[PDB]
Amino acid sequence: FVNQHLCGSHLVEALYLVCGERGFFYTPKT
Amino acid sequence: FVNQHLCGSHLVEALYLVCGERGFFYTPKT
Amino acid sequence: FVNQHLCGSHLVEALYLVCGERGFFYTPKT
Amino acid sequence: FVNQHLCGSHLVEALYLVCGERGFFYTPKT
Amino acid sequence: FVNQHLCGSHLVEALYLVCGERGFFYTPKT
Amino acid sequence: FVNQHLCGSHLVEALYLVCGERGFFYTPKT
Amino acid sequence: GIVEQCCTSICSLYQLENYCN
Amino acid sequence: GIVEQCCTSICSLYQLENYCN
Amino acid sequence: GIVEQCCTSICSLYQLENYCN
Amino acid sequence: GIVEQCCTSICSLYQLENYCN
Amino acid sequence: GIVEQCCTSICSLYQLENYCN
Amino acid sequence: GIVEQCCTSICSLYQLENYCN
Ligand SMILES: [Cl-]
Ligand SMILES: [Cl-]
Ligand SMILES: [Zn+2]
Ligand SMILES: [Zn+2]
Repeated sequence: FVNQHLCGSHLVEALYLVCGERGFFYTPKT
Repeated sequence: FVNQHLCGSHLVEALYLVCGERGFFYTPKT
Repeated sequence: FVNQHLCGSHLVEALYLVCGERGFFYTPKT
Repeated sequence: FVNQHLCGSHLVEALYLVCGERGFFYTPKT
Repeated sequence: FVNQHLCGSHLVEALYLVCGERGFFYTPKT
Repeated sequence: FVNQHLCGSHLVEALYLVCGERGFFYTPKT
Repeated sequence: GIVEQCCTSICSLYQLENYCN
Repeated sequence: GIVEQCCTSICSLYQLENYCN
Repeated sequence: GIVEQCCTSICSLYQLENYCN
Repeated sequence: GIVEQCCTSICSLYQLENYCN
Repeated sequence: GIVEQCCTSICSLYQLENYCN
Repeated sequence: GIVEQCCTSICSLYQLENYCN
């Protein structure tokens, strides 16, 4: 695999990809 | 706004647009 | 809801989301 | 170019790429 | 990582995220 | 049709669109 | 839940807003 | 219309171009 | 227009409804 | 192939990695 | 947080798993 | 390559067909 800049909707698309059924949180304020 | 029919990654895109800087949690069933 | 920068394909994705069955126009020249 | 099978938001993405700076109108049935 | 159910353009998005700067080849059947 | 900047996942989405069943290669190193 | 509802039936942006942090 | 045709059957980029402004 | 309102500047989902038919 | 497998059944990111250059 | 790690800086797919539930 | 032609510079849909198999 690789390391890249993932921002905005692309970041959440990647989380969906990687987490799937486990679910995830997207918390940009931190 | 209109009602939505959203599967897979399209749900995550919609949550991203709705929540913005607040972020969100994605929690599918089992 | 929130206010964010929405550009290009992401802008048209947001219009689709918000307008749906009503349809929309994307007219960047204005 | 090849023929396309496009539903939902994927149609709007295709229109965006085809029309570019001209923009476009999205008009679904009823 | 979780197993994936990916059709159409969603497969190409996943390949993009997996391969990064290496790039990839997309080769559907017939 | 038109000429535009197509980068990253958006570039591969456009290749999918244009090539479809023929398949394609995305080789950013060149 | 919301993930299943939006896909098997329909859902509103107002329902989606409940999943924001 | 075009939105239904592309989804239920198939459509070309040339057909899509008719919806540009 | 929409690009100036929503990309260059920022806009709400309600503002985006200005461009629905 | 991989394009059909991921869509008709399921596939892993590890299987996808085989299609990188 | 995630934006600093993955957008501002760069992160791997493994790092992204830090944000799964 | 493709990034230089289509991202850094600009390219047409016809140019993109250069990268089909
Ligand atoms: Cl972008
Ligand atoms: Cl889909
Ligand atoms: Zn983007
Ligand atoms: Zn889709």
